[PDB]
Amino acid sequence: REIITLQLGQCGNQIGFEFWKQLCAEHGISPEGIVEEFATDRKDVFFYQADDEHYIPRAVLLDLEPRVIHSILNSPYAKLYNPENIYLGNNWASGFSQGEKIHEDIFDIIDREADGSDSLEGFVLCHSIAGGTGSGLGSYLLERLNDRYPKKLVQTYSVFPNQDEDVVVQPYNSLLTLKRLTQNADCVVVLDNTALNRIATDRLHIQNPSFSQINQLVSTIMSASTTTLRYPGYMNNDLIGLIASLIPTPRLHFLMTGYTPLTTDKTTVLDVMRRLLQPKNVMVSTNHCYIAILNIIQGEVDPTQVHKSLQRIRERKLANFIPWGPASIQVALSRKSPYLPSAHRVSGLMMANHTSISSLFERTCRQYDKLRKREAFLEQFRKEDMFKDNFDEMDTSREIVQQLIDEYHAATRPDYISWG
Amino acid sequence: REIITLQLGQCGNQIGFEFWKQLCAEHGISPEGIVEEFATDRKDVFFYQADDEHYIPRAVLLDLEPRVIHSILNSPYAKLYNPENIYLGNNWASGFSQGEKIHEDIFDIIDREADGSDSLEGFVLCHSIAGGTGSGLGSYLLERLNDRYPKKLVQTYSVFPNQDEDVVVQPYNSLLTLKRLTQNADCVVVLDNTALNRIATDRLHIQNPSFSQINQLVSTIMSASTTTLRYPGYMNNDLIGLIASLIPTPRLHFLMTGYTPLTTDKTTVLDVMRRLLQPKNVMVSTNHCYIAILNIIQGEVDPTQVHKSLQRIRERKLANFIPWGPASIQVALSRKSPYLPSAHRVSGLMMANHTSISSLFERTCRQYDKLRKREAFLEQFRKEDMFKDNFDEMDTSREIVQQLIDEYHAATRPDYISWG
Amino acid sequence: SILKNQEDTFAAELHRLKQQPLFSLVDFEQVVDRIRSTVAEHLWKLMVEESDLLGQLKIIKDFYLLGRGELFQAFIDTAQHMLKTPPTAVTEHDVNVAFQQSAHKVLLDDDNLLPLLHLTSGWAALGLSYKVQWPLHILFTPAVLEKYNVVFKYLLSVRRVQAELQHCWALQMQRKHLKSNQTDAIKWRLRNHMAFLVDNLQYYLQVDVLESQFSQLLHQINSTRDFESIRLAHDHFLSNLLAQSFILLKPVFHCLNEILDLCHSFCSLVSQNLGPLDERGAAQLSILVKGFSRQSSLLFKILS
Amino acid sequence: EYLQAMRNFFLDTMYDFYTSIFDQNVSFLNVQLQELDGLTLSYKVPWPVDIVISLECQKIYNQVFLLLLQIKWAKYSLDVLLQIHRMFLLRVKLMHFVNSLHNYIMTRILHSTGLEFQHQVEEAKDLDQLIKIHYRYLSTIHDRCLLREKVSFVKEAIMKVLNLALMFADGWSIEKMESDFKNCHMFLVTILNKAFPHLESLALS
Repeated sequence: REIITLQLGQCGNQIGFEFWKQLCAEHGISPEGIVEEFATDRKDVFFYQADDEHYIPRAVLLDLEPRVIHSILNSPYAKLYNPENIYLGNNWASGFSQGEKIHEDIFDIIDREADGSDSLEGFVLCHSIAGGTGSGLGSYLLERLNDRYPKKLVQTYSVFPNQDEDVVVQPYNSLLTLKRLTQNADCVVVLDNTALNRIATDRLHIQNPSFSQINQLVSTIMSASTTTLRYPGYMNNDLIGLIASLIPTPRLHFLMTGYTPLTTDKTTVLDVMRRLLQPKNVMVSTNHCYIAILNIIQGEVDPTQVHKSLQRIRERKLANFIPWGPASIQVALSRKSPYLPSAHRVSGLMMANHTSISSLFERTCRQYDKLRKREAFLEQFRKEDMFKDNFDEMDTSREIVQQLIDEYHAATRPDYISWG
Repeated sequence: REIITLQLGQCGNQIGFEFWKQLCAEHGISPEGIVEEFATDRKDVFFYQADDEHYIPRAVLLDLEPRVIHSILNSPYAKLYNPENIYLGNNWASGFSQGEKIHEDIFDIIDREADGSDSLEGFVLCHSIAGGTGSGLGSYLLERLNDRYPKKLVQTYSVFPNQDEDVVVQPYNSLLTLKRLTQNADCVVVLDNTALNRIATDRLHIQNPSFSQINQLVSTIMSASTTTLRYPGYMNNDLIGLIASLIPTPRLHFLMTGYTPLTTDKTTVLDVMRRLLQPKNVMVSTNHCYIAILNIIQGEVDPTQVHKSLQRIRERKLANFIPWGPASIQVALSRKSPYLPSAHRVSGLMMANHTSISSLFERTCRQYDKLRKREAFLEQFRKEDMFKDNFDEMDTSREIVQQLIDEYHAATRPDYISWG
Repeated sequence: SILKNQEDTFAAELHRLKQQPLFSLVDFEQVVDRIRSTVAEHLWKLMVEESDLLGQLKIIKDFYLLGRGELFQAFIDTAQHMLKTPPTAVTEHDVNVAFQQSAHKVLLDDDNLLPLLHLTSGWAALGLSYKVQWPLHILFTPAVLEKYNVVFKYLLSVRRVQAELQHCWALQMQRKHLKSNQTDAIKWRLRNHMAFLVDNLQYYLQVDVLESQFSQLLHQINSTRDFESIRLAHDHFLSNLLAQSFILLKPVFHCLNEILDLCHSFCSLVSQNLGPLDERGAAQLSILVKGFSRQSSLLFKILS
Repeated sequence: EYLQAMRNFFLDTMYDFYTSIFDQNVSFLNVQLQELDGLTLSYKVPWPVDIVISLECQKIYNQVFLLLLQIKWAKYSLDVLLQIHRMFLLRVKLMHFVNSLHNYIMTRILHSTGLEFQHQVEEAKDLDQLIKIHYRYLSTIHDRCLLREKVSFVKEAIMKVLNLALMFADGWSIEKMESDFKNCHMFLVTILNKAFPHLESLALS
């Protein structure tokens, strides 16, 4: 069915706008919005279709004190959207309280596109973790759309703040938002700034204007992850069947992402599979290993070569991973997109459950604990104190993510007959 | 039978003149009036036919202190008409008293074209609500032609004054004229300035010279609404059968109007129907919804496609409206006009009963009430005081329009087995 | 055609053949082969280009070998009485009405009225008939649409059972979800993952089984210019679909049908159960898990 | 030209002619003509066209013309008007259905098949196939307006639904209208639901 996307945060609104620019380049529309007669493709799961010849993308544009949204206005894509949902803090708790006081009218904006379409499948949350304006508010609406509708699917697009230590309040914020993503979202697509910055410094020569480049990298990822849904495949071409294969344990819903062209600014399948398994073509940063991998192909692919290629990785002993179930590596095939200039014809995807990211989590679980011993880096905001007078909800969230780390460490081994 | 049009107000006389210009471009006559031999069409319901080769339009041209009528004279259409009916206030009551004192000679002008033709069907009143010279006088003659002839039909062309708050006496005037239109007219075609100004600012770049453009928009509407009567169709090609389908309740006779070319300065029927149902192609500004819709088509239309198109709107769930009767949506077909340059070949109409306009009414019912509490904005005119010493007729009209609002709010629901 | 243009030449060869006093095979072959080449070319010249043979094969594949997935998800979503027995007095009209309605949902405003849904549950009696243009294509006989419909019904059954299991997966989405829930019989050793796999893997196999031959068959038609060759290529295509899809009578095919009905019984139990509740599901569940182990042992007969 | 004049003599201008007869003598109608059931009308067609047009073809025009007059009778009987409000509620319960019937008969029958028929009659290359293409308009228009098949199982209820306009015209009681309506409308529907299958387009009303 149809999928509604919601973007908040300034960085989130930017990457949502660039994503819709990428899809306007993808789909049979002009940059004004008007249909082009050159075109197979479906424009229904992400675009509301009138006959106003300007098919409006199904995006909910919310903000706090619009600054970059003015720059979103000065563009030729100002005729692509106008659903009139633009409305005028610093912490998780302050942003949570500010989202608390105005919940009725933003939820009326949600109920508007809920009543606008008749079929409903999923909500994509475009959000940055511990981002200030995004944090607190995004966790609040995440709680509310899961509590209000238990029949739909919740997916999230999320980056990870990592700068190798400055914001001293970030481990509290990420800790609480990770609780809310684990208990109020069914699947989370995890990215970080650091690995994409590393790959960007690898391909280009960039130090200062990194943001403008990594946005392009992210948008290529999010378009690629939706090519199987927008163009009709037969495997996991709905969101529900896609997420139903990727979760072996209901606490594990974090998906690793890669992309086989590391630079785009002939091939057989075993080549791109082996290039795919390398950690440098991976976009997300003791024995730590995958539980189950799904890889998705896009290009001119002969069908018998994929069988030989999977046989090749079986013979390589590149499978030095060992979970406790026979749920295995997964191949899928979709077409490369027509209708646009398409360089580097065959390109790959991976969607995998990897426990190396738990190290990333425990770094946050390290940092907050140190600040919890010092008690000088909570910054003592007034709404933060009124919202929780004892600050034991952060301690309870630390307990939940500690159980999450123990369940990860049990999921690494082939012994999960007992709970971890 | 034949239909007589009466225009008053300076704005009303302007749009009547532009309407006759549009019909002179439509009908087989020259701008001097002389017949052209290029021409199917009937010139009898709006044009008196002599053999003076200048077929005189059946318009009654009345005025007060002619200013713009001099500009009407300096035109090549001064040989189209000369029925010699030009004769030399600020409020509803002052204009009503001024229409009271001279009723005999203007009613002699009415009796003149009444005796001039033998068959008589309807009177169209071209009038602006709370327009000054039009207000008071137009309501007075509206009362008189309904009281004198109960066998004919009364239609009105009327715009709504809305400027979002300046004239402080307008809610009194519009309140009284709305009483007179509800009780002394069988059907009212309602327009507003604000939605046409909005559509005009959408299509063109206009801020100051808006009047000259919206007149063209209005005239295109009034010609389109008469194409089914002037050119012989077989459904509602008389006024009586047209109005007999559109009224489900004798207090509801206000018709919503739209036009599918929003700009004119290939298509199948489902396309123009879906474009038609959109509120931006609509020209008139809780659950509020239509009771019954009639849509009229003009163009190169295949007959079987209209059946499929109506089936399409049935399958869309664009019918989120629910009155208490099975009186349903209505399609009609008429031809596109020959004999003139005809761009944008297929164009649509809607004639619908919508209760959103009641909000517009209660805004006036808000404003007058506030002024009724203040008692400093009635402006205390002497004929206004002599005509009503207690000003309780405005209070009675407020009671009648309050009952009108309650009947609207009962008509919205599927429960009208009891009176509202 | 150039048949009339080279008619007198073939006439001269056959007239020369009667005057010769001896019968030899060597000349008789030459005349019949030379006529055969040009007449098969005459058929090939029309059927590929103005009848759009390569274009019609994708339409056959899309509506028929389940090469589209939008219609065959939307149709099974809006049909609920073909799981029960039909009287075939009301339902035979209702299925094509629902078919064209489901096709209307996204695109398909260009024609899609040639197919017809006939009934002989109501899934196993459902049949798609596709009338072809008989003078413009004699390659598509009654017999080939007959083999083709066996492929159609078998792939519909797989589509139904895998849609059922992927929709009934809501353990994560609703049933653990702001719920704590002591789980020692609420778990069933999560065999839902296993029953997916045996329907998933065959599935991927089907993607090869269609695509390798379909790429070849739209290739061979390009290379040759005689219709007789395209006949051999097509009669290899159909047999490969049958044999690789395991439709042929085997113990293995019986095993696959048993896998399918076992998955349907699994889906019925987990659909009716609900979010966490004991309704004496243990007996049916025990029968099911033992039967799944028994049939999974039978699928190892092919692995050895 | 005689064909274009022929199909214009049924289905504008002639509606005002019938409405005066609504509000009876047989010679007074004649001079108005030159300007529930039972009427006769015919015209003189010249001898070179009487070898394609036939004598029973006049009769088929008369039968279909009379059945059009009955639908125009129904539409004007609901047009005669413009217990407190309960009468108006029984109007909307009626005005829907009958209007759809009129909307079916003009557009879907007499304007689709006529527009189809005009595109064929100009393709006449022969005297014989002109007669043939005319008769396969006659014998199917006598089928589409139902007067030759299952007329005591379908057409009788179409005769019964017109009586509700008569009872509505008399009162100027009310419950005996909706009882008969919910009887005859379902009695139409419960027979046509088996289905030529075009009859669902007026019974979704």
